[PDB]
Amino acid sequence: CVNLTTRTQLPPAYTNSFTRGVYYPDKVFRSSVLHS
Amino acid sequence: FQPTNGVGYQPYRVVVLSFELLHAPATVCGPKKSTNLVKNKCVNFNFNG
Repeated sequence: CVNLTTRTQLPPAYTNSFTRGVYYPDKVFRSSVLHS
Repeated sequence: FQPTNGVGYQPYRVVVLSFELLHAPATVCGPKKSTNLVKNKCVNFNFNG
């Protein structure tokens, strides 16, 4: 291993997720339904 | 443990088999033999459990 030290230290930035991050919760096929 | 201990202190090995029945692809299976697929008929089916 080599430790790289030439890095500028600034605070984290933040943004808006909008509607991303939705995934298929399971492995079963269903259609024309609303599942909670 | 020593060999002559009472049944209270005798070793009982265990192998709990935790069978997972969640819905997903199934790989471990029973030794049952498969038959030909029959369509458009009233049948008793068994598809991967």
